[PDB]
Amino acid sequence: SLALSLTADQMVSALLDAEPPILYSEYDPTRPFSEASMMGLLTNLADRELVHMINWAKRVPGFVDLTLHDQVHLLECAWLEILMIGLVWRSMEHPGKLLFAPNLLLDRNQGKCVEGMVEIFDMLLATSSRFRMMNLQGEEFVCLKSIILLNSGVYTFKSLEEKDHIHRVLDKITDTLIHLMAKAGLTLQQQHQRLAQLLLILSHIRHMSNKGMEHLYSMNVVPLSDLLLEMLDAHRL
Amino acid sequence: SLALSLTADQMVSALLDAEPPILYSEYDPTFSEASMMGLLTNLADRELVHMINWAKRVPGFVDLTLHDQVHLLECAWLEILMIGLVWRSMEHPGKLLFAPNLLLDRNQGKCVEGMVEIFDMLLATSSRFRMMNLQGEEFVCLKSIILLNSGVYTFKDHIHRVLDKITDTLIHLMAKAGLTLQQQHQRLAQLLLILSHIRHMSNKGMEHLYSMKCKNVVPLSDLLLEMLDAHR
Amino acid sequence: HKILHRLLQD
Amino acid sequence: KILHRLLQD
Ligand SMILES: Oc1ccc(C(=C2CCC[C@@H](c3ccccc3)C2)c2ccc(O)cc2)cc1
Ligand SMILES: Oc1ccc(C(=C2CCC[C@@H](c3ccccc3)C2)c2ccc(O)cc2)cc1
Repeated sequence: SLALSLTADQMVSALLDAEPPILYSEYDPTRPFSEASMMGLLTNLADRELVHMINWAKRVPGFVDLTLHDQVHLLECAWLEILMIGLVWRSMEHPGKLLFAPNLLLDRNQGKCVEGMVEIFDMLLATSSRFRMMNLQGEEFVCLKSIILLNSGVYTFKSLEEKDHIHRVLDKITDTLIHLMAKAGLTLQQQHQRLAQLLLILSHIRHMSNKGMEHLYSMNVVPLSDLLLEMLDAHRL
Repeated sequence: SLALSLTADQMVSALLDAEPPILYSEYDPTFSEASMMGLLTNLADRELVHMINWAKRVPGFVDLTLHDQVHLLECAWLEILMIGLVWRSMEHPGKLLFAPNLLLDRNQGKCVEGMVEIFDMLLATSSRFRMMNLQGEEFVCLKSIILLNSGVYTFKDHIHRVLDKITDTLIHLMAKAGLTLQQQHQRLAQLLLILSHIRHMSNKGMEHLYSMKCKNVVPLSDLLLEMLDAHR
Repeated sequence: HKILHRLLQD
Repeated sequence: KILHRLLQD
């Protein structure tokens, strides 16, 4: 399947080259906030990111080998997790601030316009500060983000038995993360510890996603693009 | 903190020794929405009492302030119940062993709104554990990790030291099992990724377990109710 | 024809 | 809260 024949270095470069672009917001700073406008910007930003994420998912090793029903499920499961880890990643060098876009940098203060957002904001900030303390690398980040895509929805899927295929790709990415840490001059003890620390973060990105999702399908404050509605409704049942 | 001073074997034995007992459900071998939740909420409330005292025996947990102990337990209690349920359901494929006298399949549990979905995810988790041949020494490490990790960034430096310690313990266990270096970090990763799904089950479970409609189906204990409200 | 399905299908 | 009491004894 080629994805299994990939070396660690080949895995890294493939994930890096497949990275989506950073999109700009439709934010005019001369006109202050309404709950609707804020959600307007965020929903309008996420929906375009979704289009890129889908094409990004195609370039993730081993992802095309899956049936398209399985591809649909994995993305339906993980889309907010991936949006959030991306958000957290580009917000690393901006303490106390979330970099939704190069022109949209917000603190938790204006995170209070929307009800229930400040809770999610704080968690995103904590995660970002965690990535900052760990000196998380781009190569490590694209591995993690790739791990979220295939892992988040495996146990929510009749002799399919290519959940095994997903699992071996996951193992290969694990090998990749270890390879990277070995190159950074980390001892075996340090490698296993850092590996663990990184994967435990995923538990909290899952938590943030679910808490966020729960607030997202509560609405009517700004209407949602038909794709962002379908991704959202995939969780509402 | 003494927990950091512990050896890998010392950590393992301390965790095994602190293991809560498998409780029984209220007997009478007679299932509606009220009856099912009745038995489940009764069992959960009794398990919580044992969990709290179990947590006090997790190396490093005592060193935290009373406030921080509360926070971690409030955050992780349903995760810990679930990984426990998944653990003891391992040798019963296709069934959840809530209690030795309460073993359920997926068909029973559509009595309850939203329970079937969570049920299937639990069975999937249990099937994953069994196919990985999860050991007891590994399970106690994972459950302790849940306790310390799940609420740690809702706050930590000390907790992360302990988390690293348990990671050292997990690796130590795998090296003793005869696993190669590659097989070690592969298995380490595979196990930790399950935590993400356990979090997911807890979150989706909580969403149903609070909400007024589910609160009203059967009177809940003050303790169980306070643990629920912590997520609301 | 979920929008997601079509976009993945291209 | 009750959890406060149960953690001390
Ligand atoms: O790259 C992005 C990542 C996340 C978000 C976003 C977040 C991030 C922080 C705020 C979160 C929130 C918002 C309102 C209530 C509760 C939580 C959602 C969001 C907002 C609206 C949507 O329809 C979908 C995603 C956008 C881009
Ligand atoms: O060891 C246990 C593990 C889980 C449960 C339990 C589960 C069992 C699995 C399905 C869960 C559910 C129930 C209804 C709707 C959605 C999900 C509840 C439950 C029920 C009520 C509570 O207040 C707290 C925990 C008890 C003991």
